[PDB]
Amino acid sequence: ERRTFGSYKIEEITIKIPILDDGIFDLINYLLNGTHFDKTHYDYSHLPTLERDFNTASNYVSENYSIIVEEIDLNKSESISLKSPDFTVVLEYFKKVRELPLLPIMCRESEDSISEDILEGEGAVIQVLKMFMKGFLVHLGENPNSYDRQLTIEKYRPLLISIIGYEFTVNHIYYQLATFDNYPFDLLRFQLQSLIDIKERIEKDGLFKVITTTNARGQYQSVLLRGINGSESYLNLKRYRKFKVRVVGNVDNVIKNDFSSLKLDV
Amino acid sequence: ERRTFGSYKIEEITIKIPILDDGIFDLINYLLNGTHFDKTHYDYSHLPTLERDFNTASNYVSENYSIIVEEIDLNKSESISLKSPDFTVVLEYFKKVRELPLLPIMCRESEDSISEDILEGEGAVIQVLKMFMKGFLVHLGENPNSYDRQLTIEKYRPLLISIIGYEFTVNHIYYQLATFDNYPFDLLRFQLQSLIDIKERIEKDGLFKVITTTNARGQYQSVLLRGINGSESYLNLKRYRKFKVRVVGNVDNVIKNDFSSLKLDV
Amino acid sequence: ERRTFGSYKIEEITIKIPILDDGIFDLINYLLNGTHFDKTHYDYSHLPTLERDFNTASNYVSENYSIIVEEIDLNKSESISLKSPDFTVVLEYFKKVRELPLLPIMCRESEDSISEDILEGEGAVIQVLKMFMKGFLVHLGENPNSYDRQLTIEKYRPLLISIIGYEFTVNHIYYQLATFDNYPFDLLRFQLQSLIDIKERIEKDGLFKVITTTNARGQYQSVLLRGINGSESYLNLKRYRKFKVRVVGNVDNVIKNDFSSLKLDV
Amino acid sequence: ERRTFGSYKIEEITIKIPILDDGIFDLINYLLNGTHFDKTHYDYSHLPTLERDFNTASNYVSENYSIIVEEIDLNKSESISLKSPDFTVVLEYFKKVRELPLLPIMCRESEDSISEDILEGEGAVIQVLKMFMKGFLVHLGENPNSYDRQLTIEKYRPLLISIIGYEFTVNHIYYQLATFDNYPFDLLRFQLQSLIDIKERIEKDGLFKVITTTNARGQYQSVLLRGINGSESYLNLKRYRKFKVRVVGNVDNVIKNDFSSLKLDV
Repeated sequence: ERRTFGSYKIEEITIKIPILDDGIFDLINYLLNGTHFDKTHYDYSHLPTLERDFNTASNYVSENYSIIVEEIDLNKSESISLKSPDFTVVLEYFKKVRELPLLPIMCRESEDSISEDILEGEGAVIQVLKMFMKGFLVHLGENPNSYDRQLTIEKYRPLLISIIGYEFTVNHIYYQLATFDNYPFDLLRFQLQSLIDIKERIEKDGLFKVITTTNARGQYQSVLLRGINGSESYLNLKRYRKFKVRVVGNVDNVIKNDFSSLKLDV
Repeated sequence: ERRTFGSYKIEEITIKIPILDDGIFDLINYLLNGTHFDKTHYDYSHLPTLERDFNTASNYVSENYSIIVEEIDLNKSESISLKSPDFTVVLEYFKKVRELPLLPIMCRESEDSISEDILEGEGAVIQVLKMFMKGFLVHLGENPNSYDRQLTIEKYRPLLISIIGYEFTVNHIYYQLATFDNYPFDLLRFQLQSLIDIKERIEKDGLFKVITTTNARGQYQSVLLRGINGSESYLNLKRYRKFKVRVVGNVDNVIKNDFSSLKLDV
Repeated sequence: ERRTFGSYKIEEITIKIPILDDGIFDLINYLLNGTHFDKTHYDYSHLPTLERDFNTASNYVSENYSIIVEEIDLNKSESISLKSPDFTVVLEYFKKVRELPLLPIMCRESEDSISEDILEGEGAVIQVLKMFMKGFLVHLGENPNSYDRQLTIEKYRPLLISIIGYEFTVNHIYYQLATFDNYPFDLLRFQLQSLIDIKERIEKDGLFKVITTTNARGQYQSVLLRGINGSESYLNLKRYRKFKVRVVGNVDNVIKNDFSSLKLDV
Repeated sequence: ERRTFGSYKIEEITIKIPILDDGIFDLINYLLNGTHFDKTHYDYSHLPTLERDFNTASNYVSENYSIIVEEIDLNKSESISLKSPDFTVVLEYFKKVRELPLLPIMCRESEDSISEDILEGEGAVIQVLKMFMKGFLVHLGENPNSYDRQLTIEKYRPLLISIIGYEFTVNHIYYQLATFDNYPFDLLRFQLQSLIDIKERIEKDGLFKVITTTNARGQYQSVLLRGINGSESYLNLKRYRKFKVRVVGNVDNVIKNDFSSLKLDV
């Protein structure tokens, strides 16, 4: 049941709306367990250390997830969610509700205080997700679709955000890619090339803005990304699911048969 | 937009029930206009005179349909329907309701009184539909499906009925095929072979029974086919439709592009 | 209130749909108590040791059921259910929810470690159910019905599965019988004979497949039987009930009377 | 599709209420057409001239019905209804509403003015219906039912009324039978014998009463029968229908087969 890495899938519904399969839910869940690429749902020549870095990040995410797995009840669905710009995962577990900030880059006054092995773990993680996005876009170019003009990249925004955030906290392409989550596929397929210009000054002084609302019952902090267009965007949650693939097998071994052989009457 | 002759198609719906595309509605409609196989929605080596007999029958059905087309109003949907055993088509036309018995074989006391050219027209028609069913079943054998165990032949019953009716009014396979409209596909795919045994006596004395109910508002005649199992079946209407294929085109000319070529950052 | 062994019954409902009576719910319940054939709801000449093996299996199932009966509360309906391929029963009990795997054949690394008396108990059980199915099919042949073309064998699939599973873990007929749970009655009545052909190679390497879905809240294992058609099928639950027969007695002793005897006026 | 004369049938419905089939709707409809007993839905030794008188009455009713059939439109369901004590039938006919008093005995000041052939026609009719009721009751005695205690004779009241009306206008049994339309079947089956006593005086002075209500929009006449109990009853309409028997045939010719003959594995 393998599939190419960085993939997407397209599903039909009608009473003919299409929907996208992410390639995200599975990646997160695999990273939870430290599963290695060999025993994964996933021809990667131009992907150096794809399994190598992949498994390193799998391991790193595995212990990090275990860090909060310890407190979890045995008894206490799965609706994983992500938040920009520290790129935090969100989980729940019921009887029959926590988070973990995988890549906190908002504020880190421990540049040398944080050990270098941990730093390498994050660097592997970000490399994995970045070239993951690269594979996703090359896959986009590979096999187009009727519905290429029907949906947008909007899912993948925060990952690009984390990309450029690290880049500045160590580009134009990934930046402007993030700039328009509403941007459509076949568009990129046509004009991926010249998307280059703000030039220096709106990002020399912080890539993003932070504003907190004193809602008198809490302090709703919020991040406002800044785009090459010279604009801003609210960062927002996007809870995920994963479609429950049904249990159908395959015709694979069915014995096809001839009919002229049978003495059909005429 | 060609397709193989005698074809079927499989469509998914969910809130994953499959549905069948007949290869019947289109055939009837084509036969209405006398359209020739060249300009039809349809690799036919083992199908002798397929286009030849096909177009002969197209012509014959075209005039026959015109016989009642004349009375039709300009102004006065399409929900074509069929009745066994004289294999009659049923039409309607509204402002914004008739029939024609294509192959009346119940009673014909004009064996030589009916002209031989008309007889040849019907013989071409029945040959066309018979080898049509042959193509349908060979197509069944060709490409199986997950859903081969989910539906039955029930649509095609009356055609087989007409087949054997002509045969007797000039076999075991087509007969027993008709005998169980509820019969499933992949079943036939497995045990098409030995379906041979009633032996002579229930069909020497008429293949079918006729019973009329004096409903005091009419005389509902009805035909009761007799099957190799030694049983009977009510013959019933089955109104047809045809799914309205949407207007989507194709990725056909889309320019796929490379990505390692673009100076992606890493 | 006796009935023939391996029986079935047919019931009408309308606002004229028929329904089947299994001969399964009762068999299971009888086997629960170790009840002997004499004091059962059940002319068995061709059924050697029918009561003998029947009562042996009744005893074996009785202790096996008692094995989990012990934990049951006094206070804590009946909706018995079965699962292939280890052929497990499923029970519940409420105040006003367990199982037992009668014939676990999926994995048994105790071929000589399991005592021979237990093995004989299972062998008696499987013999009982197998010739039970034999009686069911001979009964099918005996008295046909209007509705023989209206339903399928689908209920009895897992039992046949267990049959062939034991056979391989010690045939074509019972195998192919299982292969199409959707297979219709009067069909079998006609073509029971030649249903023989995969030939060796798809079953030399395991009769079935096992696939588990890591649903992130559990590990849904599932079994995928392989059929002579060269295909697969999901194994599925089928919860049972039993119709509550009403309390009507009989005209049995009613005194029929003459009327010409009474001095009717004319 | 024959059945015994004067018959009844019992049908089940549940969400196990039984319903009765009359043997009345059919009799009326047959009498409408003058159909003869040979070509009717109907072992009559104790029924002298059953077909003879039956066909005489069939003829008489046929012309009488034709008397009003003449005015009927071609275009202008069937819900035949009956009224005591002149025992009048009630019909309707729509595009997609009359009556006829078969046996007017309320007032006839033409005792010799009415021709004797017409009189013989009515006498045949009344004999037919009377011994019809006789057959119905002997059939009741013949085959009892679980539901014999669930319904009453109420349908057949007016016919008995006409019987005794003629008798007086030329008994105890048929009289008292009519007296309690609510009377139950198996009751009669037990105590048919001694139902004999008003003695002369309430019927010497008219068997019935007539009362008309001047409803200021019409004159609703009504008849009030008098019973051996010394009581009265309103005479009332009872519109009829007839259940639409479905089109199912028969297993009649099905080939039952052996199973020990087939080389079943064990």
